Amino acid sequence: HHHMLHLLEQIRAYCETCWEWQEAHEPGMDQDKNPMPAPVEHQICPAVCVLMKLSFDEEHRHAMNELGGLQAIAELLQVDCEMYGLTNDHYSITLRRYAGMALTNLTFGDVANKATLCSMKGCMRALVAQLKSESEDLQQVIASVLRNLSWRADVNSKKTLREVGSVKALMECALEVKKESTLKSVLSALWNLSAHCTENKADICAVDGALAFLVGTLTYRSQTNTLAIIESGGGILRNVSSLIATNEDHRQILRENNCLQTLLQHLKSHSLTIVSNACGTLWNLSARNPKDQEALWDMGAVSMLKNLIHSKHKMIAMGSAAALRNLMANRPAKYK
Amino acid sequence: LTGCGDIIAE
Repeated sequence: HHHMLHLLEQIRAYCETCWEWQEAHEPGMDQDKNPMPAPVEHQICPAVCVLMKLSFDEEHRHAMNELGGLQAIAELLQVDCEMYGLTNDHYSITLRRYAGMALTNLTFGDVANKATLCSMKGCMRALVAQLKSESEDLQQVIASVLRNLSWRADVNSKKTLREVGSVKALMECALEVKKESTLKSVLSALWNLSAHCTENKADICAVDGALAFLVGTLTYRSQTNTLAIIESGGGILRNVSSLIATNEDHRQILRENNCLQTLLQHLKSHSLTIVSNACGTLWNLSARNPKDQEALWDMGAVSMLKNLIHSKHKMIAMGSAAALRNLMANRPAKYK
Repeated sequence: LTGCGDIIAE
């Protein structure tokens, strides 16, 4: 794997030159006027491009991992982000994109690599900061890295992801994204993160406009006719619905956005994912709220849920039955 | 709770 080794050595050499410059040019301190290393001077983008392309192959990933490729690529991304900040420079943007793509591929199904990357606190902070890049292509890439790291996150990783403020950053990112491809990656990342703990669920709900936005995603009609936005938006909503359920202000946001009506339509969807999400959301929203219970009764929710309790799918069978029994315990007068 | 697993780049 001499060629791969050569590229990794090139990247490591460049990082060392950068770290040496950083050390000699500390904020507010005595410095000479020698300029920052520029990655173009060291042919960094082509090096990372080749590594990114190789990372699509599991045999090459094996070799890359033996050589500590993940750490080298993460170090490079971190140093470029620290040195140049949120630049619109094309060379820097593409190199960050390529590095992030390689990190996505190297974390796919890889328990050990996810843990290593999360352990790189400086790099995690740099990733989160990139969500404010004016490049939506870069945003897409960074959200995919975070999506992977959020899937089956161990105790340390969960803590790290929360400590670097990834939840608020991604939810705030989502409100601003203009490309569907970027939105898909961001919402997917939020979907995984929203499952970690109550605090992540609260942080999502606390972003001004986030709940109205998420209800909006439930009826988003894709430019490519896919269901990815409805699935992921509905997934986030399902995950955070246990907190919404106990918050009258948040329930009111859902009501003014016709959420219950939309969820009942989702119960009749042909998409397993969409039905599963809607069953979980209604499980929570059907609890402990006479207003929403009566609304669900009046809208014919009971008939719809009865048609789902015999599902062979555990989440649908569990969620539909739990929502049903919530409603049956609270029958409005006219349904006695 | 629900989730969507891992993804490959691009």
